[PDB]
Amino acid sequence: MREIVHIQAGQCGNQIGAKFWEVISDEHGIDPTGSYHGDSDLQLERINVYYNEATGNKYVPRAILVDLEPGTMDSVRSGPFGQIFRPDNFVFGQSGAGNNWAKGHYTEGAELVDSVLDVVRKESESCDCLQGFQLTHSLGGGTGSGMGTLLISKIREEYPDRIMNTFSVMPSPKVSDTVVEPYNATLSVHQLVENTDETYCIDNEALYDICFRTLKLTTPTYGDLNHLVSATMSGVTTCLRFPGQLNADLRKLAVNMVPFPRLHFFMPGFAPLLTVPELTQQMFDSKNMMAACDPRHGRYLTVAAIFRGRMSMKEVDEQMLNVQNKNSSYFVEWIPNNVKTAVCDIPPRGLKMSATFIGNSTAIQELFKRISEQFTAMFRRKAFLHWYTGEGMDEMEFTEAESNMNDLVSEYQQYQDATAD
Amino acid sequence: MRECISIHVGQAGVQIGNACWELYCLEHGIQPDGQMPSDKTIGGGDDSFNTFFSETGAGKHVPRAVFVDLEPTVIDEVRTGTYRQLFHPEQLITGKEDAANNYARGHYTIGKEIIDLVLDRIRKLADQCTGLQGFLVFHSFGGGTGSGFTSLLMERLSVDYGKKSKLEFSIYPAPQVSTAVVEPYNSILTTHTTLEHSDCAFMVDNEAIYDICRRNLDIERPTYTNLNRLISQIVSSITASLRFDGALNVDLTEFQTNLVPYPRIHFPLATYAPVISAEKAYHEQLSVAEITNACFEPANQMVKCDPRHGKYMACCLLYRGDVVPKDVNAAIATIKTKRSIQFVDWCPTGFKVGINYQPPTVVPGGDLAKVQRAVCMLSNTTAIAEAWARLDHKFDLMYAKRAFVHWYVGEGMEEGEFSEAREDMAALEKDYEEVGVDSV
Amino acid sequence: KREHEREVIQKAIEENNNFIKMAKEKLAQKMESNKENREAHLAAMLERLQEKDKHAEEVRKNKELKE
Ligand SMILES: Nc1nc2c(ncn2[C@@H]2O[C@H](COP(=O)(O)OP(=O)(O)OP(=O)(O)O)[C@@H](O)[C@H]2O)c(=O)[nH]1
Ligand SMILES: Nc1nc2c(ncn2[C@@H]2O[C@H](COP(=O)(O)OP(=O)(O)O)[C@@H](O)[C@H]2O)c(=O)[nH]1
Ligand SMILES: COC(=O)Nc1nc2ccc(C(=O)c3cccs3)cc2[nH]1
Ligand SMILES: [Ca+2]
Ligand SMILES: [Mg+2]
Repeated sequence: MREIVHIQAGQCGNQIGAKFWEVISDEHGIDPTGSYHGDSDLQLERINVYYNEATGNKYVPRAILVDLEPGTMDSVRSGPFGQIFRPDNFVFGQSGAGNNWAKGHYTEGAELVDSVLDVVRKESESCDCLQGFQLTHSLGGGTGSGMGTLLISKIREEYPDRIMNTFSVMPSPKVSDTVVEPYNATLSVHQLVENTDETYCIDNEALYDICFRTLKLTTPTYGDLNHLVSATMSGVTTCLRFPGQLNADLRKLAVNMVPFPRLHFFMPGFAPLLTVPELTQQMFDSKNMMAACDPRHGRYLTVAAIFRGRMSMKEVDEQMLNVQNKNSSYFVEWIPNNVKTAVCDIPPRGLKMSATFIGNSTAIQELFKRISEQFTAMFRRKAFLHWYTGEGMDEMEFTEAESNMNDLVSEYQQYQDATAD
Repeated sequence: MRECISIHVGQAGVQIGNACWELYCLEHGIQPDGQMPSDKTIGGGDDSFNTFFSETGAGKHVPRAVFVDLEPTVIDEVRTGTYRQLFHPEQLITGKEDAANNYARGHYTIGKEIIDLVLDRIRKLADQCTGLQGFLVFHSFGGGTGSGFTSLLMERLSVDYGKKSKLEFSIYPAPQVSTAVVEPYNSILTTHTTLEHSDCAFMVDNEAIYDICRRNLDIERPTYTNLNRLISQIVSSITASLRFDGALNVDLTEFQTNLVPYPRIHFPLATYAPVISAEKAYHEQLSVAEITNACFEPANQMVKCDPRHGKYMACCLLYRGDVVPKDVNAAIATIKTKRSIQFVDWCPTGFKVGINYQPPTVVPGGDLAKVQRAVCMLSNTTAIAEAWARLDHKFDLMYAKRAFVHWYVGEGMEEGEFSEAREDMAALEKDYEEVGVDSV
Repeated sequence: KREHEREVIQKAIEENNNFIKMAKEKLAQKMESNKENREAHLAAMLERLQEKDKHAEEVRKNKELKE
């Protein structure tokens, strides 16, 4: 088979994690009991990617639920599809990280991380051929950010030849008042740039701006923000869960998307928020990006787009050709044929056709510049720095994470300015 | 005797193998269970179709073939498909994890784990041959298995089978039907590595096949299914001389003598005609002259290039069906005085001609019209080097920035293998340029 | 002429054997070079992860020598 082991950490990680499993359980036609009641065998063809077959007639998410506070655990257990998760795969602390990255990475999380790895190892060894891991978490908090990146480092120690993808939620003042978040984000990025294959930059700033200005929702809830996230995560895993044009595991997908090891931060997009020309134009539009960046402020290294629904395959080919032609300047010339397309016959629930966009753009530097700005504005005053030195951290570790993300930005700028000649 | 063993590597290789062996079975009257009613010598024989098929005591006719992939889902469809009874389980070999479009994984990391088993299974086919002629290797340039594992296999086959002939059917990458970006890397690497171990290689440009399916068969958006059925017809035309008999039949090895003037110059350009739909073939006979002339229309080539802007070193015509020499000769005479056909000065200009009397077959529910006569031209043209030039350029663009290289280095490769492979390709392009310069 | 006949077929045997030999050697050298590189690459990766573990215990230790 081709297993993915799913891991969700912290509050944000667990609720977008629960949303992901709700949406794809619906698509694959299994109910909260874990029983299949669908209509197409295409729902079960690659059911093994995210589910274990269990007791007679029962499918159980290969998912591991982690948090330093027991609160969200009950929330998931109480939420829809709460009874589909394997009880033993619930691993929780009493502690509560309190938005302290150090507590997640070095102290509280470090004490809990072993029992997490125990559940990982149990799921992994039951795997016919594990293709990799995915982590849902935020970078602004303490558990999902600090312990999540600790978990990544530990997993890569036992599984150094497995693919590690993250869906990382980026902190924004428009959604969270918490002042210390640019510290937690910069510290986490410092880890993600070294130890992951793909990071989907789910930016709360972009999620907010979409709900507000496009979806016309005054004061949007987390449920509003996460509906976009679940729709996106459903899209980026469509080719893995349904048989189609792609015969591609996580490694092959990363190989054709990541030209440089550090530059693996993707800005995702969705459409709509309809004709194929309309779909295609929207998905390349800055308003439809899940990361607060303007693609026309940089260049695309690689692009992948998934169309879903019954539509003209010929028309998709032509519109993709059209877009690249009219926007030639925004794709790097020294990587030929860097824009790829797939089509799935099975549309998402509610939409008769949609499109999920995965962009590896140098314009993602804008997101890292935003964090760097907010980070540096705290670190000048050493504001709230004693929450980190208290756990045992040194100011140097802050300087290194700052400069490493600065290097990342300059590196994106390097390839943005590069020419064929 | 004179058996040929076919080896199908990776997704492209395997699925093209399906198309070919299905077509072979229809051509020889072999049923999906392997039974062949018209074959009266049970359990064996020295017939022409025995070059590609062995026989069991139960009357089953078995392809002299091995299917190999580092991932199981493509070959699994063969194991459960219409022709699953045709193949013995040990002919179908799969690993669990593919090469992820990475040459290094195909040639080293993943490939080395299965290469011994593959050679063992091939050895078991060879041991049943009374006069093995050589191998036919089907693979893509762009896949990690098609590139990496194939070159590993070709290297090992040279060691285990000396100078025994090895022919390739290689799929040249086209963006229209590919979702990979690193294929120029894999292409240059396998070509460099395989060059010394291949006696003759037939490149099939996916874009050429894609265009032909769109323009000639009116297929809106061709699939692998559409391409492979067309490719199988070209492969059939080329191997037909090995699988059928006939007075006017000329063996592929005899054409090969003409096609390869120097060891490295072993890439013939294939052109096939007629490719026509049922709708258009109704009430429209395609004469020998008409299909022969279509061989010099560049739109019908298996590889995108312009022979009219290059030089010929060989020209072969492989006919099948209702065709007699008189008509061939007349058609050729016309073409020679109306076409842009120019040979290098060190090679004779005559066209070598072969005719198999058994007419082309079509797969049920296919797109191709059933015709009374077809022809495949095999020419050695300097223009084929254009395909190298396009590929090498895409390589250069990415390699200058070392794009995607870390994936290869991470699996054990060095940058020195890249530059060395690229330099071989530069020398190859120069070789094709040098053979076209007039003598002193 | 007979001696020349023998020398021709002997040369043909010598060349075929030499081709087989050099192919076998060059391949064995390539697989060996690749095996070393890949191992060195993975070894370097693990060693980096091991400094981070060493760093993490110097962090937790620093926290106890804080009180
Ligand atoms: N003509 C044709 N081309 C194919 C077919 N399948 C794949 N290809 C081409 O092959 C290239 C990709 O290589 P694959 O053969 O799919 O990969 P592989 O050999 O299985 O190696 P892996 O990376 O391990 O999967 C692309 O250029 C495809 O267009 C096919 O059935 N017919
Ligand atoms: N989009 C989204 N963001 C969230 C959600 N929950 C928390 N966040 C964000 O995550 C950050 C806080 O991280 P949190 O999950 O509370 O930290 P932790 O539980 O201690 O690991 C803040 O910037 C929040 O805006 C959610 O359900 N959806
Ligand atoms: C859980 O981690 C991911 O799903 N990684 C991932 N990386 C991907 C890259 C591309 C695609 C995809 O669907 C494509 C569309 C057109 C060509 S590839 C899908 C991908 N999924
Ligand atoms: Ca017989
Ligand atoms: Mg494959």
